[PDB]
Amino acid sequence: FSPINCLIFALDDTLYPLKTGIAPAVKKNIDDFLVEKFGFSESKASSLRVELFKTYGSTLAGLRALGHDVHPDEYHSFVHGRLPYGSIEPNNKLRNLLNKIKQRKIIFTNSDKNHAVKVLKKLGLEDCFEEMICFETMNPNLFGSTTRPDEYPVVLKPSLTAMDICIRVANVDPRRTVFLDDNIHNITAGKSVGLRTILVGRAEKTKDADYAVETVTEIATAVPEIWATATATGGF
Ligand SMILES: O=c1[nH]c(=O)c2[nH+]cn([C@@H]3O[C@H](COP(=O)(O)O)[C@@H](O)[C@H]3O)c2[nH]1
Ligand SMILES: [Mg+2]
Repeated sequence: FSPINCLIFALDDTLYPLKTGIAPAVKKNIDDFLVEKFGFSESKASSLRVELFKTYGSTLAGLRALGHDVHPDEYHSFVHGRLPYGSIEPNNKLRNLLNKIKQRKIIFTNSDKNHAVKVLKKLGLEDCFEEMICFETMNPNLFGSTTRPDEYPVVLKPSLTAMDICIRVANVDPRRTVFLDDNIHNITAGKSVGLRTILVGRAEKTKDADYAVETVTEIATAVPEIWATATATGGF
């Protein structure tokens, strides 16, 4: 028996379902950003977005790695600031569940804090989490202090550097912590640093997923150890 003292949640397409429609809007906004920046065709923009997302986990990270001094605020204002936030549905079931859960709850998102806070507000979860590790948390040196774009490379999930930042800032014991995320590479990363893992958004587990649920509220029944009251580890 291994107790769970902490639950760490990704945000986008983890705490709201993919069908919400934010994911396609983000892709479109990134493409529009690249067209605005570089005068690309839309086809070339999309091609570049997917290339940079695949290689660096983020178009912003990718642009900066390629020498372009794009300020995170400019990027997030365009790409997240233009999102259809009204499309995110409140989820009282999820709110009720998180209120019932006695474990520490932490947000671990690649998105910026401004986006994260707006999303949680729409969901009605604005007071459910104890800590938020977001883009800024992982990239302190991209703000204020001027740098060459290669000086402080953007740190984001699935990097193990990102995982460590979450674990240190939130002060968690990976042995007692479950990580929920909709992205398989993020799940693999979390498993590598010793976390228990829940793949959100699919019913079928990947190799590094201890659990998999299509909707995050399903953990109420899919992971019964969340309700276990024993405080210390033990065998049988
Ligand atoms: O370069 C990209 N191409 C994409 O298709 C894409 N879709 C989502 N995003 C970004 O993913 C992050 C989602 O945050 P979570 O850690 O909370 O799921 C946030 O940082 C989003 O901006 C994309 N970035
Ligand atoms: Mg996600």
